[PDB]
Amino acid sequence: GSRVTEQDKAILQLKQQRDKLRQYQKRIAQQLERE
Amino acid sequence: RRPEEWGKLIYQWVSRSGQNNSVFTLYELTNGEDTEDEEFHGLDEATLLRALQALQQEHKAEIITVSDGRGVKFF
Repeated sequence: GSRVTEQDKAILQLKQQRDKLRQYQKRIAQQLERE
Repeated sequence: RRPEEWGKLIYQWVSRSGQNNSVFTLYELTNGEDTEDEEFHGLDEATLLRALQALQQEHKAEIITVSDGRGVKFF
């Protein structure tokens, strides 16, 4: 059986939302200097 | 290199030092801050998953594939 907890998956849902925002943040950082 | 070798390198990093977390998104392993200087940073998702699958086969990892929170737990 699985050794992954509901708590483990809850961390990951939040860490994923964080990650996708981080990808857009990096794209903005790149553009700020582009001009 | 090989996926199993990539596996060996990733698992080495999770153990040596960065030991607070057991649960990682796939993204943060390859594009995060804590792993920025590691040999597997920038590694493509496809090859990363095959690395993780070899780990999972040895019980060193369990992959989480649900879209609402994808990632991996190391053991």
